[PDB]
Amino acid sequence: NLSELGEGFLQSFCKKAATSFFDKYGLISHQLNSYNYFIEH
Amino acid sequence: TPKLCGLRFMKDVLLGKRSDHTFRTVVVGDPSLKLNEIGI
Amino acid sequence: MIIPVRCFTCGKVIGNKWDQYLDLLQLDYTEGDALDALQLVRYCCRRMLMTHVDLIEKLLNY
Amino acid sequence: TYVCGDCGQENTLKSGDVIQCRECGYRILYKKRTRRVVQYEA
Amino acid sequence: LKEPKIYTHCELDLSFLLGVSCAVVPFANHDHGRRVLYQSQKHCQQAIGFSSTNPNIRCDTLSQQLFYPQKPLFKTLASECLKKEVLFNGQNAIVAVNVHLGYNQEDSIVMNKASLERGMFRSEQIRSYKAEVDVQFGKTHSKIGKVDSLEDDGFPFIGANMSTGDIVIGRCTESGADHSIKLKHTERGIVQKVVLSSNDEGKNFAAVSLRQVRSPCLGDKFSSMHGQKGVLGYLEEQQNFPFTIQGIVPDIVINPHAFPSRQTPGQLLEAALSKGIACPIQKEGSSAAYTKLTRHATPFSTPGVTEITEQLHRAGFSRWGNERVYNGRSGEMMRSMIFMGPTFYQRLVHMSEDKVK
Amino acid sequence: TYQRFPKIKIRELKDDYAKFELRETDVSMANALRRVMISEVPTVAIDLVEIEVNSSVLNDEFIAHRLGLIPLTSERAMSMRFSRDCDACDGDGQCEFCSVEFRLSSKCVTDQTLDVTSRDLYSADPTVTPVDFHKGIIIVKLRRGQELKLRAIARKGIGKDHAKWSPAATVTFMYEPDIIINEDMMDTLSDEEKIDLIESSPTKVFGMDPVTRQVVVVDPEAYTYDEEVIKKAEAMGKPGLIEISPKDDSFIFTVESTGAVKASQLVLNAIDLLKQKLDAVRLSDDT
Amino acid sequence: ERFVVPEGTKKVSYDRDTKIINAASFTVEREDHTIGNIVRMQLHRDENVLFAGYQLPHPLKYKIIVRIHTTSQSSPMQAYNQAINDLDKELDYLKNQFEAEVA
Amino acid sequence: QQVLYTGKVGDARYPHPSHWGRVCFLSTPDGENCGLVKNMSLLGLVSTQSLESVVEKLFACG
Amino acid sequence: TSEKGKENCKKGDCAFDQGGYFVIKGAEKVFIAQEQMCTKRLWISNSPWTVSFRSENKRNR
Amino acid sequence: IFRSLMDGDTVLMNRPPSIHQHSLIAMTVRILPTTSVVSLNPICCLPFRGDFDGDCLHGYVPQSIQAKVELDELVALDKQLINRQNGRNLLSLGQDSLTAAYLVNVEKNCYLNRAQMQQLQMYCPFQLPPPAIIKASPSSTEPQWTGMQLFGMLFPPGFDYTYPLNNVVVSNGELLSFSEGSAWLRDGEGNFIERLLKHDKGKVLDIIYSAQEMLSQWLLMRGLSVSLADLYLSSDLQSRKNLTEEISYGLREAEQVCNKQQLMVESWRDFLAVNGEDKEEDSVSDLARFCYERQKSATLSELAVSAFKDAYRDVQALAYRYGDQSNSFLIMSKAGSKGNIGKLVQHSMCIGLQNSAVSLSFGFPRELTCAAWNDPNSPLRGAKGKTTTESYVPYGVIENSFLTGLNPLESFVHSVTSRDSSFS
Amino acid sequence: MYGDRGKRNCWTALLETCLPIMDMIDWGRSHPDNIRQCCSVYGIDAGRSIFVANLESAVSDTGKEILREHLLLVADSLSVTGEFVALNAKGWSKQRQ
RNA sequence: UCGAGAGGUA
Ligand SMILES: [Mg+2]
Ligand SMILES: [Zn+2]
Ligand SMILES: [Zn+2]
Ligand SMILES: [Zn+2]
Repeated sequence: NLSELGEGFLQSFCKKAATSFFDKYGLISHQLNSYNYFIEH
Repeated sequence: TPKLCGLRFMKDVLLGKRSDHTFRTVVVGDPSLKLNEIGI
Repeated sequence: MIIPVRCFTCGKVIGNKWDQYLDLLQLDYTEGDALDALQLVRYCCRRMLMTHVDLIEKLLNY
Repeated sequence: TYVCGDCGQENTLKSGDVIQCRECGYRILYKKRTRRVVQYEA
Repeated sequence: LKEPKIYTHCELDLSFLLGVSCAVVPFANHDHGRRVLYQSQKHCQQAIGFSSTNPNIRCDTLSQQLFYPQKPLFKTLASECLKKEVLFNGQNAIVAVNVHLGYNQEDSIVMNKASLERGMFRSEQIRSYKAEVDVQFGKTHSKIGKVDSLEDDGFPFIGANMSTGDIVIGRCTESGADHSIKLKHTERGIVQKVVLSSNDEGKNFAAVSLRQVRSPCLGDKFSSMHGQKGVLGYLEEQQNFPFTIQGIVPDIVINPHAFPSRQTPGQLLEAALSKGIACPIQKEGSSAAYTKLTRHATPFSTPGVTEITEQLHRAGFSRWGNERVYNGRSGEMMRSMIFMGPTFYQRLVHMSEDKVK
Repeated sequence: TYQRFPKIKIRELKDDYAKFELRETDVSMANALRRVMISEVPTVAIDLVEIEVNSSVLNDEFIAHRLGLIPLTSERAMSMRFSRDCDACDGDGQCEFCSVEFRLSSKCVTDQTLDVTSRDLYSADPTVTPVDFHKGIIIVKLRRGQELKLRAIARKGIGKDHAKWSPAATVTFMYEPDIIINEDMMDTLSDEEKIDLIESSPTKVFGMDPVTRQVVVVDPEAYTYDEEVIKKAEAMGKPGLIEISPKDDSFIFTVESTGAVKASQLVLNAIDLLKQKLDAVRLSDDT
Repeated sequence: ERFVVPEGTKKVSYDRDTKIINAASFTVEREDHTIGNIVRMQLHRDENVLFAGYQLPHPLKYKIIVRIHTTSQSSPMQAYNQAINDLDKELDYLKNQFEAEVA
Repeated sequence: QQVLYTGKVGDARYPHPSHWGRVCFLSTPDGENCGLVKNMSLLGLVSTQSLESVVEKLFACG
Repeated sequence: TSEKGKENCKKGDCAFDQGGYFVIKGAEKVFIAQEQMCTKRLWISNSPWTVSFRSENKRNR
Repeated sequence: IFRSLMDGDTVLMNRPPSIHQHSLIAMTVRILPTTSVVSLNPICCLPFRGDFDGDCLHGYVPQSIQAKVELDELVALDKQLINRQNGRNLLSLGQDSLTAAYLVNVEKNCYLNRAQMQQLQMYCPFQLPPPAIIKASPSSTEPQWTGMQLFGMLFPPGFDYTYPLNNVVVSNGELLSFSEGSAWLRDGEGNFIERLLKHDKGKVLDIIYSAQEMLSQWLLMRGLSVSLADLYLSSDLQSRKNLTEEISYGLREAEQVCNKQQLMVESWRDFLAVNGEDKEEDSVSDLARFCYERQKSATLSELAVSAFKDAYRDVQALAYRYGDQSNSFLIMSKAGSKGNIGKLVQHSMCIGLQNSAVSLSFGFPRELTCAAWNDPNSPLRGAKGKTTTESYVPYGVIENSFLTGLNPLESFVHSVTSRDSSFS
Repeated sequence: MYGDRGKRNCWTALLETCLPIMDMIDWGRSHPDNIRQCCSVYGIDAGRSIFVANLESAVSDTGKEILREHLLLVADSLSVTGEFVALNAKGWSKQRQ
């Protein structure tokens, strides 16, 4: 249901998603992606 | 561009000068000292 | 940076309590209970034991 | 006595041109600390 | 959850809107915009904290590191997700908002002499000197002076106390000329390491690093996490501080007049939250109550003042963050309670001796 | 016009913890005793450190600073003379009166990390052995190799300078308040209001007696002088319900030592030093 | 450095007050609030003493100035010595009481 | 943000609603470049050119 | 530094910088993002009233 | 022929930039054990227009004897007692001194015993006045001294002062009466420091120094602090709720007053006349259109700002009703040492009006809420479509305060308003 | 008024327009708000007085208190030659000439 | 050392 997930579960999921985002891209990823794109193509 | 030319040349050669026997330091507060006394 | 000794604010010796604190944290003990087990009644010593970051491990590894 | 970089070897070279490590190839050397007594005020 | 089917999207966290240097500030929305800007722009950059875990590989000029870096008692969602302790650079000390014989006027700072001497806010400064040679490195000019520390290779031995007027890098020609580099008037320290390297072109490079431990002096400038900036007006002995009922003396004393002008609420909230976190929750209860303490200080998710007051009351202290203190000089009990709390402070790179001319 | 007659009652006494009550004295005497025992009692601590091998990652000055803070037994502190006062020697190595030599040598020849604690610190005089509590205070952690050899000298010093010769650890004293209850305005209060008044106290200073259905004073020494119950009573409409005032001639002292000297010995040394200070301050008559 | 009394300087100096009779100022060198506060509090117990107080005008200059005003019955120096003796006797009594309590 | 002159710039020094969530509006350098230099937000990503062509997929949608 | 393990990286970088700079002459150089007008949207200006079509690669404005 | 600097030498001290002639002050050298810093009396900060937060004062040592002689005869601090700009006194009490004087002259309910009074008399140059309080209770001995008599030891016996506005009367150097206001303490036309300077002009500096020391000692005995109770500005939770509701109603009334004031234009002369108009309901039904009209028009914006300030004075006046006497913020505001009433209102009750002088492309949608930020027709989303708009004069009201916290939209509005201060 | 062309003085043009209502306007106190042409219209003294009034108003707006003699000296110094010169170097050179 | 460009202090 809409409210079956619970309020605390959503907060925990937001924290976990933020952690996953910081683990995947990192603090600096725009410069790395721009430099990699320039070298490859 | 030497930056010392025209009006700036005048300011830095005749108007504004540097002198000897001068000291520059950070200042703090000391209520014990009198109003006309400076701590050195 | 190893655990600071002498508890800058208070003056109590806390140098030899870091290993015990880590051992207590290894078990099912919260930070407050672990600090209470070490007999730290003043919150300055608790802050010193809680706010320390173990940096010597990275110095030895790197 | 000078310590090399990634390789552990004492160059012990004092010549002006000798700047490259022997049998290593890298040209980075660290000065070694000898056994000297130094006093500090705690 | 209040009203569904009307919101297409949702935000993971409102604190992520701010920058990395701004989201870590506790109670950011409770402070004036100017002070938040100052803290997030200048004071964050000027803080002295973790330098590096591999200082040997770096010959960078003016490297500074704190002896005992400490993470703040409060937690931030951004800092928790980043899982890095390098965001906060400084140490948290007991700060009391009170007047001290007029020595903290004009947003000045009074610190405890005893606390600093135990190892608080003590940092080391490492400065590197570089010389390039394509004349060669060597010790020359026998019996000229200021060359006692120089060895046969032209570099001082590690562990020598270098003062002004002494040669740090010795370069001499085959004809006896000395193109050596000396130390200037304000240059001093103890040599840490000597690094010799050369490029593919064949030019030789020499680096000598001098280190010196810096202790907080009078003219040293310190800043807080909420834009409060000042210099160390006076150093007071521990016995003269207004000790509390349990003998906890404040490490830092600040003038109350700064708060109405600077308009920086939240620093008091930060102090109260940190005090509530640090104080032992005994309550004579067997149940584990330490797992129900408000610790996060996320800017847009800050806890209410009522929750902070309740948490502080459950710790056995006054709910308003102030405690009764006794004058250290006479022993009498002060009429008004003094607000005390373990706020997080930062030591800026600006020093008194660096400004002396 | 003449001297006072203080009375001392000891509640708890241990090697490092002492709690006693001081009565029939002014606040100035207690404050001076606290200041003397926290900043004037001398102890022995390392001040000069000489090292030869410093292959450890930690800097030499950091190691010296954390060595100087190690607590040492100071049973001979009163008898020992100051380094500046000691004229038999200029100060080098072991001295019979002022300087005590300490030797430390650590070499790691195993894969496991070696911890240089305070237990492996040897001195010529057994009486100046560092206080043992446990694993001891960790000085430096060493990887494979990385030898650390040093020579240290400990001298008598006052706790006023460098704050490392202070044996006391937050010595405190309170006024020992007395609690006064009207006992007539409490009857007008309802049962619900009594519970709220009890909950207003930050610490357990008042208790509710179920048999008599009235509040009682339990543990009056933990009031901490927080005007929470008085403010609550004023808010409820009872201004003079509870009157609490400090007692000027009664005090309760809490002395915690760092292990250098015993707490009772610390108090005795503080009293002796205050007496010596008074004798020095005493001025001879002039005609 | 600060602990050592300056060479050639006596710890206590006596200076009479010309404006006020039976008034004197005692300058105690290398002293702190510990001695000054207890001396001031002990002087108030004396009936002959009218004005008793101390000040530390300059924290850097480790000096204590004690001003004593007495009636036409005892000299300020006499009251000062009497207060010092009474404080010494009180310290002796406290030491004896603590020694008895420990045993 | 590059501007020909620093004293006279216009409304580029002030925060904009388009800055919401992209660049921090509370932290900007103080001085000549006030608002010209903007710090990126924590949840800030910069798009990159896509090798694939979406023209063919667009016709499939309708 | 990228690819493979980081055990050799421990005997090297301090693992505190993710790496976005350039080593030109021993000094770290970091690019600063430059904000430029979008060239794939019609731009309408005032005084005078005009609408301009930007050039993608060659000057075909 | 050169000797080192020592006590008694005069050095010309300056704080760059020199905005006025009083920045140059000749001060006698006083050697101190401290190093790498110079110590200055906090009272002397006003002539230098600087604070102890990293300011560097560079001095000039005169070598010629003639320059030294002319230095202490014209540029000395005692020579510059009278401000040459307005004719008033150059030196004031200072923050701590002013606050301590206000506290010691306002309370009148705290009495000092013989020991504390004699301890404080050491710094005061004049003799101790009679206790004037022999018995306060049937069983209370040890006659006490009132607080106002402590401040009376700062005036010469021949000095006479009268300040009708604050009901201050000083006869024979004794402060007879005082009611409130603290205007005589602060710098002004009839400040007591100016009268003292006009009286003797020889020992005014010593009087100020002794007053500062004595007030610092008295304040240390008392203790001044800022706690969460001061920011709460309420005795309990019920008082806080009442204050919040009162602030909300006051803000609503101020908004309605601004809407009424906006009608004072030539376009509504038919409606403002005393006649029969059926469009009365349409004037009050369009509540969101008034904000859009105000943001587009500059004259309407100025009128609305003036009306909002006039109506918000009453809202600011509620702090005295909901504020305790012991509140540190109220004490510092009344004494004039630091802050004012509006800063306290922003601290506790509400920030209030937030407007920017420069023209911008966006506008605040009158509510500063999450729902407002998502409205496509809000002024923040470019234009409201009521034909488009090109520039706006932002106008927003923040109901929340710093203590309660700010939602991101309110923080954005505050940052937009305050960004102009950081400009060069 | 409109400064479309400086061919004719604005004050003189206004005087010609107000001919039917000359009695209504109190011409004994009416004066141009500008300082530069007020000297040409009513004399140097009237312009100096208006300049002093404007300077006092500006000082009051600034919030500071300044003695009257300073403003009077400034006004008398900026109109020594009978014409209010500019603060630029051109005005100083013209005043010296 | 003589310059230029940056980054900061009040
Ligand atoms: Mg400043
Ligand atoms: Zn502690
Ligand atoms: Zn090699
Ligand atoms: Zn000896």
